[PDB]
Amino acid sequence: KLPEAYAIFDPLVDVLPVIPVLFLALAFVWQAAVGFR
Amino acid sequence: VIAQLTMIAMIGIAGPMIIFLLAVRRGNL
Amino acid sequence: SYPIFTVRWVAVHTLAVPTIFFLGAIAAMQFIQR
Amino acid sequence: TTGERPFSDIITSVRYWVIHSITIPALFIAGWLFVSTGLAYDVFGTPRPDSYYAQEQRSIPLVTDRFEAKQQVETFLEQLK
Amino acid sequence: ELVNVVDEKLGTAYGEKIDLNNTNIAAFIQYRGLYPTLAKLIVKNAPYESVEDVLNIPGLTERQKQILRENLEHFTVTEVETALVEGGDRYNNGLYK
Amino acid sequence: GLPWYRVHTVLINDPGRLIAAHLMHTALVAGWAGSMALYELATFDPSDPVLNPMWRQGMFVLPFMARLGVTGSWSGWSITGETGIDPGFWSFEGVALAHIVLSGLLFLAACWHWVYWDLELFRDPRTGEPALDLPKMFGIHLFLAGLLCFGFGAFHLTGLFGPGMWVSDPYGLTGSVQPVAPEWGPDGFNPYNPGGVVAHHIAAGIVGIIAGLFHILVRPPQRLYKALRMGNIETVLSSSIAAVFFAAFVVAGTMWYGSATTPIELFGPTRYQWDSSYFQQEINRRVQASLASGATLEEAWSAIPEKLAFYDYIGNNPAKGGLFRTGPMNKGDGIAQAWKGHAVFRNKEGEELFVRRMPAFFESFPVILTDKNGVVKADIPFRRAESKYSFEQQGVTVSFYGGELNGQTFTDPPTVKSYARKAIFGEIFEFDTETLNSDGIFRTSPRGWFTFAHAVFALLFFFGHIWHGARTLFRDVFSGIDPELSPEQVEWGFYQKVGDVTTR
Amino acid sequence: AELTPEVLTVPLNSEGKTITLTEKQYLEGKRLFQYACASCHVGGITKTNPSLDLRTETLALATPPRDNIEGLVDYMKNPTTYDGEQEIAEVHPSLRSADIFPKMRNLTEKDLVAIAGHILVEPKILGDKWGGGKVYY
Amino acid sequence: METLKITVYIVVTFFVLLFVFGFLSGDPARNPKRKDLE
Amino acid sequence: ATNRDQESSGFAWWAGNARLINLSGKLLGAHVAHAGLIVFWAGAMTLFELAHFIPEKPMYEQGLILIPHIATLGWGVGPGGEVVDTFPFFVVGVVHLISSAVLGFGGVYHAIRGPETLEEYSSFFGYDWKDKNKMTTILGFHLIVLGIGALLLVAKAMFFGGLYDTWAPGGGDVRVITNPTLDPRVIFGYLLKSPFGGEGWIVSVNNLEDVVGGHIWIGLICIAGGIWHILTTPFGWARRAFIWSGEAYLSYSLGALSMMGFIATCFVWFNNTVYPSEFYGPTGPEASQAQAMTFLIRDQKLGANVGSAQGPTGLGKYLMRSPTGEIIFGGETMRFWDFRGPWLEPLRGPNGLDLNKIKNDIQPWQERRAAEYMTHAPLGSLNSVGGVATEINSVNFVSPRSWLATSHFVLAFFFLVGHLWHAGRARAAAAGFEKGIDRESEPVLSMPSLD
Ligand code: CLA
Ligand code: CLA
Ligand code: CLA
Ligand code: CLA
Ligand code: CLA
Ligand code: CLA
Ligand SMILES: CC1=C(/C=C/C(C)=C/C=C/C(C)=C/C=C/C=C(C)/C=C/C=C(C)/C=C/C2=C(C)CCCC2(C)C)C(C)(C)CCC1
Ligand SMILES: CC1=C(/C=C/C(C)=C/C=C/C(C)=C/C=C/C=C(C)/C=C/C=C(C)/C=C/C2=C(C)CCCC2(C)C)C(C)(C)CCC1
Ligand SMILES: CC1=C(/C=C/C(C)=C/C=CC(/C)=C/C=C/C=C(C)/C=C/C=C(C)/C=C/C2=C(C)CCCC2(C)C)C(C)(C)CCC1
Ligand SMILES: CC1=C(/C=C/C(C)=C/C=C\C(C)=C\C=C\C=C(C)\C=C\C=C(C)\C=C\C2=C(C)CCCC2(C)C)C(C)(C)CCC1
Ligand SMILES: [Ca+2]
Ligand SMILES: [Ca+2]
Ligand SMILES: [Cl-]
Ligand SMILES: [Cl-]
Repeated sequence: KLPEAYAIFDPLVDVLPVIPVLFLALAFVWQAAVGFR
Repeated sequence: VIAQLTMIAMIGIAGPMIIFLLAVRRGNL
Repeated sequence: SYPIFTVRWVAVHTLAVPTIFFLGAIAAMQFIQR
Repeated sequence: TTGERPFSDIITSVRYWVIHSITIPALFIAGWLFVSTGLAYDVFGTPRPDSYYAQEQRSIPLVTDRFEAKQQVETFLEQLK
Repeated sequence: ELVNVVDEKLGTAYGEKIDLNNTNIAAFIQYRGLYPTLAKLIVKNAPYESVEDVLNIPGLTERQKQILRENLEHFTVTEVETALVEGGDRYNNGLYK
Repeated sequence: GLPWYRVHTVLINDPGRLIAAHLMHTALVAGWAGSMALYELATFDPSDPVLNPMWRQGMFVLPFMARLGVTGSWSGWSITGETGIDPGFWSFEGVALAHIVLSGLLFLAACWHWVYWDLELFRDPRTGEPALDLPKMFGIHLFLAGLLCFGFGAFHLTGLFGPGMWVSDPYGLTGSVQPVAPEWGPDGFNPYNPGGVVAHHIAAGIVGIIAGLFHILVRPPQRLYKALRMGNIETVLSSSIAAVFFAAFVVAGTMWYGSATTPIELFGPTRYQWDSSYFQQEINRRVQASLASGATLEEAWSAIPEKLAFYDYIGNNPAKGGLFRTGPMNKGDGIAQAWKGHAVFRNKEGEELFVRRMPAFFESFPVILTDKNGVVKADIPFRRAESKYSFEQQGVTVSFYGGELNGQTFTDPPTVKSYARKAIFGEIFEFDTETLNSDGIFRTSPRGWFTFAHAVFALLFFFGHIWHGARTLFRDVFSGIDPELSPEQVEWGFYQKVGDVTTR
Repeated sequence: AELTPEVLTVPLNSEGKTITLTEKQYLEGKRLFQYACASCHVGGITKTNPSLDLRTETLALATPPRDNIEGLVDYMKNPTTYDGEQEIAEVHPSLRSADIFPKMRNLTEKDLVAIAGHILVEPKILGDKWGGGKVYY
Repeated sequence: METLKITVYIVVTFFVLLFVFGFLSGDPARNPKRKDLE
Repeated sequence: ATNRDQESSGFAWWAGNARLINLSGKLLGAHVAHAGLIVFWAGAMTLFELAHFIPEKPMYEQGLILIPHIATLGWGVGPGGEVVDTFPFFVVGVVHLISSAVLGFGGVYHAIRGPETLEEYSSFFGYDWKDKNKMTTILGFHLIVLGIGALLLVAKAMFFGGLYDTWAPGGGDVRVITNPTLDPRVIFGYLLKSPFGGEGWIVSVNNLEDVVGGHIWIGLICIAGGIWHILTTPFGWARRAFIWSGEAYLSYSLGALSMMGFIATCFVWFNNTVYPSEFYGPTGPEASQAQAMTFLIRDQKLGANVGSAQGPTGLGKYLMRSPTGEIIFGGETMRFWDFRGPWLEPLRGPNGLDLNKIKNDIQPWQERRAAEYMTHAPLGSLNSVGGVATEINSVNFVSPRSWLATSHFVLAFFFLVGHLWHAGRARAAAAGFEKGIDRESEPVLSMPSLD
């Protein structure tokens, strides 16, 4: 567990590691917005 | 479980939000 | 300018309405406890 | 092209999403309720988690007679008290 | 005339009871108080001419002698079968679960 | 020139040499029939229709001769086991000889039609080009086939002018060739009813005559002539191949499941008779009936015919063979000599024990004995160290009733185990394994080989059908597609209807 | 079939007393078993000593008897060989050896009661499968 | 067995040196178009 | 928008980053933002692990891969690898996660706002791929940076608390390394050892002195090479040997990273020194050996004479000889006789496993360890069901060694594929036919027929 003071942030901490994958997904949203030119 | 889904939705939306904002303001996409 | 209900429309639909419903049933299932 | 409307025009139109923001969730919820009300079990004859065995039994209710199979199954269902 | 000696031995008391001279040690788990201490002493001090000879094993406690007497009815002895006792098979006979 | 796989296409516009080729083929097939019959007669032992019938001996054409009434040899024996019978000319030998002669005559005719291919008969009187009027030919041949089918049903199968057909009891104990009356009620469509076969041939024969007359007299609709390319002989090839693979799948099916035309005395029992323990049930019924009439166990079991006991044995199950396990069943388990009798297993308490039978699926199977209620009492353990059910622990014994071993009891565990091992196969037999150097491995019967060959050929002929249907319907493009093909015919939205240029 | 109160009713002691476990207790028992025991005792066997299983009859023939709640809890505090002769905490997980078996460190009395309950109830459900090993999978 | 060992070691070394010096011998220039890659 | 479409750039969207080859500013952006992604992952993953960490449960039972890395460095752990303080893990995670914001900031800046090319902005930061000297110079800077990092490992080991030593006398513990191995015969001796069984090349490093001294050597080598490359330009033979372009250098780096990936796979699968089993779980060999140990112990307790116990095959049921005669565990684990671990070595004598030590000297802690490792063998399903493929659901376990070996084999392999792809493409492009054959000048048409 995280130090007691940080406990309220457990749910955020649970989700953070996944964020880098969203960047790959973001590349496609972006490319979709410029029509894959 | 609700806090996790809420953080996911804010972070997940942030990207498409950046793209949408730039598309709206004729940004350098 | 374009027709709406085509043979294509029928085909798309018979493959789509069932899957939407099915997926919703499956998702219902994910919570069932023994 | 074949004469029907391009998919991209349809799925990028407002009308489409007006229709389908209604129709898609409706079907999804209908499926959900198909399971959550337990109707799926009744329609297909699938055992619920408490209807595989009688309390003490450990023998599979295997169908053993072709032409009295229906009756065998019904009997199996009765023995679940 | 060729005979499988283990199968043959199953037709003796070996097939009905714990044979102190042949049976693998895990069998002693079948009855209260025999495993592993007494089981070990029994296997270690085999073979026995008779069941009651198990009582003469050196260093036994009175409690141990008691348990043995209570379980003599579950024991037997037959001739040592080389095939069952070689290879240390009485301690591990290649059978698990 | 022509690629190797197209050499026979030279016959397509050569009716005379096509006829010649067919004659040669027919000669080859008839010669095969004669040769096969002669080899089988040269190898067949007729001395024991009980435990060494033809189907144990890898006989393939002999059962088909037997099926239609050829049961005797010029040498004096019959397949039903009679002596001193005079079968006349139409013994197995007479049939073989007839087929050989036929083969030769057909060969000569083939030579004639090959040399004299250019007959005026084969030319179209208008164009002077070679031409066959296939629809009318169809009418003629259909009519002829009808007459033959009818005649076969009405005279041969009825016994009105002919020998009849092979028929038996439901357990294949007393089979013989008998006249069979047609069954005109719905049981005529029961596959196991021979009368149905007779009524079939009479009625379908008449229908063939009528439809044949129709096809002689009535020309094809222009629309069907055009659609099915009825001027192109390869269409006939295509549909004939389709019909033929259909028939082959059907005979494969009736061979595997059994029918009145696939009797177990000619082809062997089915796998399903083993599956349902059909003969075991009949044997037990007869034994119980014997015991109820006051017979001893010994007497009751001794009254069971050896042939019936022999049917209740997995080595005669056609689903126990191997693709490359070649030859007669006798080459495997041996030549059956005698029933040893029924083995009854008992434990030291005297309870009767029953050996669990081997299902067809299993090349090998454990030896497990249960009481009447299926509770395990004995087995042959793999691991011994924690064995609880060994024959030795349970003092299993075996007593035999009926057969060679009638009245004997064995108590020594090796022998009892040996008989239990044999009991997994059902009733236990003594075999001659020396005569044929039998290797002890089950082989299938002619039922199995027939079924295999015909299911495979039927399946391949499905490809044949597809191929020639394609060649027929796409003749115009089979050297390739139009060099000046309009990209507009292929791009979408140019024609409302695909291919149609008048829909721009 | 259902997980009835009857099924969840197991011997509390060797004297004829039973306890009825709650569904929550059973699920907790399964969870704690997975946590502390299943690495060795998956399905009721013992991987580092397959001669000894967790079948009820076997626990019943252990010394002292282990086919009840009190016996199993005691085993979890002070484990012995099958005959009771030597104490084996030093090579077996227990409260007594929670220093060298750290997964025992936070197990409460209630936890041990739950585990014991899982161990006695499981065979009533799974039958021969429990302690049966691969033969019965 | 030592002799076989030495023989194989020498053979292998010989071919490995062929491979290495071979690819060091102006390999980029050995193509049908643009040769000046240095 | 300069070059960002296929018509201008010559590259389709799916090869979009190839548009970046000669735009040093946006390319710098890409690199920095990516480094941001890596650091971000280290941080977030560390904090996730810590948030999920139950300190009394073994790490390897909890799906941890980063915390074991921090622990191996001596942070947060004491005797037997027990967790005494979780705060250093928290620090590592937090500091990475905070640093990733910075890298991300610079990356986004350079990628969308900063100068698209750097050459006109600055002659120091600008570069031409075809400029061999500038390439070796930047290469030199990075070599110096890596050398420094290796010396940071040395520093941690020697001056800042030491490293976790599984081999520490009296049991595994954090230990300060005061006498790192500097003898080049040992250090490069590792580089000259067979990669095959019982040798295992660098994967065989089995003591922290060798690791640390090795990092002293790597540190100095890297700094010296960095200086070398800043002060030199490529010799003629190298000029004629290589293709000199961005994609080519990329291909070289891809081949290198593939190789390193395979090495890491073997390292985490076999080595239990820099990957302590206290943190990562037993190795496959370790757990098999542990099984043999476990039953040798059980059966010996029952009275078995394990040295003389003949197995079904004729080989010793518990103990046999290796092909060079060493006494080794029997059964299938005969293959794993090259295994070495602190729980087993006290039973080892000059001739291998010592029968007298086995009879008399096996301690309860050894039995415990063998049982634990035997029952935490690195076998499990993709859905993390622990044990053999036929095991029933019950145990939630897949060893970290398996996750890291499998992951890094997959990555190393695809990186070999990448290497082939880019080396070949770089060759074709340098030679001028990467886009296809000139119809009017098809080389084969000017070649004589083969026959
Ligand atoms: C319908 C066809 C048929 C059937 C069902 C039988 C069945 C029977 N005959 Mg018979 N036989 C046949 C045709 C047939 N035969 C023919 C045409 C001849 C003349 C050569 C013979 C000659 C003959 C003799 C001489 C004998 C038999 C015997 C027997 C029996 C033994 C069967 C056996 O062991 O086969 C074994 C079957 C196989 C090993 C399967 C062969 C599979 C081939 C090799 C596959 C080829 C694959 C191919 C090359 C792949 C191409 C790929 C490419 C397209 C890419 C059996 C009852 C024997 C008997 O016992 O008589 C008393 C006996 O002695 N037969
Ligand atoms: C009544 C049955 C029948 C008939 C009359 C034909 C007739 C014809 N076939 Mg056809 N065919 C058939 C069944 C039949 N096929 C079946 C069932 C298949 C699927 C397996 C095919 C597949 C087929 C193909 C793929 C092709 C033909 C073609 C041809 C034509 C030229 C054949 C040739 O030149 O080969 C000459 C053959 C040889 C020189 C040697 C063949 C050796 C075989 C493969 C092995 C040995 C066979 C053995 C002797 C036969 C035993 C008898 C068997 C029934 C057990 C010809 C019109 C070809 C065609 O249309 O050309 C334009 C062509 O391409 N056929
Ligand atoms: C994959 C299967 C298949 C395919 C692709 C073809 C394709 C071809 N066949 Mg056909 N054919 C087939 C199977 C097939 N056949 C079968 C199984 C038979 C029975 C022997 C035939 C008999 C046949 C003949 C006699 C002829 C063709 C011809 C043709 C060609 C023209 C198309 C046509 O006539 O279709 C035929 C239509 C079908 C195959 C579809 C039938 C659909 C049925 C009626 C549905 C029945 C439902 C059923 C009653 C439900 C109850 C099920 C029950 C189990 C409870 C063409 C090359 C002709 C030819 O080659 O011209 C050049 C031609 O004369 N075929
Ligand atoms: C590691 C992942 C990665 C990275 C670092 C890059 C880097 C870059 N890509 Mg990309 N790319 C990627 C993956 C990646 N790519 C993938 C997977 C694809 C295939 C879908 C592509 C396809 C692609 C194409 C087709 C192209 C690029 C190009 C570019 C560059 C300019 C992008 C642009 O102009 O922004 C325009 C977009 C925006 C202004 C929208 C916002 C984008 C920002 C960066 C998002 C930042 C979000 C972040 C959470 C903010 C944190 C800030 C905080 C620290 C304060 C840029 C250097 C282009 C290039 O080559 O130009 C010469 C180009 O044409 N890329
Ligand atoms: C690979 C790393 C890298 C590189 C090569 C560059 C290169 C460049 N940056 Mg920079 N930049 C980076 C990372 C990097 N940046 C990051 C992470 C950020 C976010 C904080 C920025 C933010 C940034 C801005 C906001 C700007 C630049 C610009 C510049 C240019 C001029 C820099 C200068 O004059 O320094 C001169 C030297 C100094 C000012 C002293 C440097 C002190 C350093 C930080 C000491 C610590 C070094 C230490 C070893 C780093 C280890 C980090 C490691 C743990 C990852 C130059 C092209 C400018 C530009 O492009 O103008 C148009 C510009 O305005 N960059
Ligand atoms: C990432 C770091 C890095 C990189 C990319 C380079 C890259 C470059 N260096 Mg090197 N260099 C480095 C670090 C690095 N160096 C360091 C740390 C040092 C100090 C020790 C040096 C010292 C150095 C010198 C002294 C020289 C180079 C040279 C060169 C260039 C040609 C190298 C080449 O041909 O290698 C290919 C390698 C060979 C041809 C050696 C023989 C190949 C054998 C057969 C391979 C055996 C290895 C095998 C895979 C197994 C490994 C285990 C083995 C030890 C048993 C090249 C530009 C040369 C140059 O031109 O300088 C300007 C040059 O002379 N470098
Ligand atoms: C039988 C029946 C019949 C008929 C019915 C039908 C017809 C049905 C239909 C319906 C259908 C029709 C179904 C639906 C569906 C599908 C699903 C169930 C869903 C889904 C999706 C998915 C899940 C996907 C995903 C994945 C993949 C696959 C792809 C991509 C990737 C991913 C990951 C995304 C009748 C009544 C007459 C009578 C009797 C009975
Ligand atoms: C170029 C581009 C690309 C990419 C992008 C990127 C890669 C960028 C980056 C980077 C990144 C990486 C970003 C970020 C994030 C970070 C941050 C934002 C930091 C902060 C942190 C926090 C805030 C902390 C807090 C904490 C505390 C301290 C303790 C514990 C708890 C907590 C967790 C709360 C793409 C594909 C889109 C495409 C186009 C272009
Ligand atoms: C820390 C460590 C230590 C130490 C380390 C060492 C000291 C190592 C090293 C260094 C090194 C020393 C490494 C390596 C190798 C190198 C490379 C990797 C090579 C490659 C080459 C190339 C690649 C070339 C290519 C080709 C040729 C072949 C021919 C011609 C053309 C070309 C040039 C292209 C130890 C282990 C004790 C312990 C643990 C830790
Ligand atoms: C001419 C002359 C003569 C003679 C004739 C003859 C001498 C006879 C014959 C015939 C013959 C004597 C020949 C034959 C037949 C055979 C064949 C034709 C067969 C074939 C075979 C098959 C085809 C098979 C195939 C395969 C294999 C081989 C095995 C397995 C698989 C199968 C089966 C598929 C006479 C006096 C009559 C008079 C008239 C004229
Ligand atoms: Ca429930
Ligand atoms: Ca023989
Ligand atoms: Cl047991
Ligand atoms: Cl083993």
